[PDB]
Amino acid sequence: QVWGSETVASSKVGYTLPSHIISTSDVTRIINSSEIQSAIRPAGQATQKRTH
Amino acid sequence: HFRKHWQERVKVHFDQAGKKVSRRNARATRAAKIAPRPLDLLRPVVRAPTVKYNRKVRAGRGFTLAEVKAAGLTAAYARTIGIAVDHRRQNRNQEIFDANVQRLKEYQSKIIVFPRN
Amino acid sequence: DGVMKNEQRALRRIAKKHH
Amino acid sequence: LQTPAGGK
Amino acid sequence: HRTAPKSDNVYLKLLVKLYTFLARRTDAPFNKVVLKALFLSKINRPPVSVSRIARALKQEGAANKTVVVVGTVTDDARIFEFPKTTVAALRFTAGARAKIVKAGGECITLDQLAVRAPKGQNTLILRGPRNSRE
Amino acid sequence: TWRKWNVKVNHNEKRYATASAIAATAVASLVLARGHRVEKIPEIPLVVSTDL
Amino acid sequence: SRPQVTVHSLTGEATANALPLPAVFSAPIRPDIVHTVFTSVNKNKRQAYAV
Amino acid sequence: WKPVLNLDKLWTLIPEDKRDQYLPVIDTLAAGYGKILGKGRIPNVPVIVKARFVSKLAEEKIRAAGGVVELIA
RNA sequence: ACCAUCUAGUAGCUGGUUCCUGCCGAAGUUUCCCUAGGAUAGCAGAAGCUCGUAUCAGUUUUAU
RNA sequence: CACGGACCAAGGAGUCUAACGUCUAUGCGAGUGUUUGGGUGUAAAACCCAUACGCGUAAUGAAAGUGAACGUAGGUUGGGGCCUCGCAAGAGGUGCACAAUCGACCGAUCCUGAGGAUGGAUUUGAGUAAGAGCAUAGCUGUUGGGACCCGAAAG
Repeated sequence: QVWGSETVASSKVGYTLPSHIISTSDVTRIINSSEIQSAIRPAGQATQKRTH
Repeated sequence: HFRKHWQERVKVHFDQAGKKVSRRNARATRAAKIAPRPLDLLRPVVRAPTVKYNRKVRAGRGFTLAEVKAAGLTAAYARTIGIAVDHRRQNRNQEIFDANVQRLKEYQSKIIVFPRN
Repeated sequence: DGVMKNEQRALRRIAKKHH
Repeated sequence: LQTPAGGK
Repeated sequence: HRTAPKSDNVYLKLLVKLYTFLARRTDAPFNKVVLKALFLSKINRPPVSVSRIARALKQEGAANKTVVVVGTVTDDARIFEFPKTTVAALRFTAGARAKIVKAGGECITLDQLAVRAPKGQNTLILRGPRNSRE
Repeated sequence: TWRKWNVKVNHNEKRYATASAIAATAVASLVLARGHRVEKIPEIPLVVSTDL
Repeated sequence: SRPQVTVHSLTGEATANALPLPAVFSAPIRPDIVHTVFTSVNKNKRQAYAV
Repeated sequence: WKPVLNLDKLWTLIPEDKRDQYLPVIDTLAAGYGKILGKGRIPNVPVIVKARFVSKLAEEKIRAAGGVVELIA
């Protein structure tokens, strides 16, 4: 009641809880998603050989 | 607008909090000395002049003599019961007069008066 | 004096530039 | 008696 | 010719990181455009009206297209109806979000849109007027 | 004396800051970095009966 | 869905009754916003001084 | 003092819950609006607007939508 | 003539103006109000739309 | 050429305030600002708030006055992007913001007589053409305050 929820709006006059701009705080899981992985080209070795 | 010595008179309201506390203490003292009665007198409901604000309805100083007479009491006796009485305000709206009369009648019913002795 | 002479020289330079 | 300033 | 955004929001930084990763690992112009728009400042990121979104959806064949907004979606009382379509924005205002929900639409974040469309397929980018403000 | 001592803050911004501070308590990770010996408590957030 | 947190008794024993999360903890965490708000709020209690 | 209210903003004055049910007398004076002006066209739903001044073109849209205007006195 | 305040008076001015490193980096000039006091351009940057393309060059050559 | 420099310790010079403005950051969003005030309190702290008010949400004219959709809010040339074909070039549809041109609508405009009347020549107002604003923090420029510091013949 002091802060409200999705069932009780706010209990206050003209106030609402902040809205998330990103639905998930774990960026690693998004990159590991099957949909993204199926549309991502293979990655290099992370260390370029000291050629010449 | 700095052609004067304004720097000599720069009033800064550092006291806001202390002044509010003092006002609250004064209200508490008045309540202690005016415990049985309300801190503020019963003010009437009035309509505002200055048509820019006529749509707004706001309180007033006190009820007119005609309103007090229609309320079933007298101006002299009304003051002792805390009812604000205005001897210069003339009534010019039947709708406002009826509302004021109803408010006075309700106030008379809600009040309880202890014996004079 | 020192500072006085410097001020006089500066004033003379200003006058020469503007006159 | 009058409406107090601010919510109660 | 931009390195990193000037904002200090952690969530905005994560979104920028994700979009940069997607653009570099997919070379899709949509991801590059979204990343470039992300760096835009608040003044350079005008809000996009819900009425503008409705107008874009009413375009020929745009009903099936999904609307993507880099700015803020603001409600508009000029229209009492809104086409039922998915809407994606960085953050949704209370009025605009309520109108979209009532109209049967959806309000998903940028990360959700990227997950649904890693390559930007079926997406649509709308930006509010710039010269209008001053 | 007329230097700007107090600073005006938006009510909505203050509410957002308070909500964020309250939320940070239940993460159970920021608390350890904050310098609290919450390693031994059973769970976070800690709820105690009303008899307290 | 909201996870429920058990209520601990005064002797450290977990009670059977549990309560759902008030959803306040789901609000976004913005350290920058909190720091900026604190920097201004801390000056509210400041007292004026002058030579 | 002559604040102007756009016909598009007129519908906003009605409560949100009642607006959906309708989709009616509107006291524009209580809303702080003196004159009524038109900028588009409101949905074809009868509307009663209480105002002191109304634009001729705004009255055109009001009549096209089937609404009426009440003049105070 | 002296004592204390307005007065820490009045500037076209003499004197001075405090720790470190990296990068970029000038003009010393045109125009125009008919001027002594600058109004405007250009040299250096800052932000965005486009463009990374065939946009250009203190350079040379050919037809008229 | 000259102004200062016998030496050392301390002190000592772009600091504050009111308004306006660009940029950057946060908050809300056609709304926005709670703190002039009231409630409240662990008492100049912190947390909430009725009603009004500052700004915008629409302008125009020396003035009463008037007040922005014929169109899918307008046709074309384009235009970040999207879709179809194209295993690439490339072809087609869509067209964000945005630049150009020809248009529509609001204040006034000079006449045009259907009694202040219809349209046009067209001018013009940063006007509308689906609003883009309001609150706080920081660097920053101008103005007045002693205003980067000491110092000028004095009433």
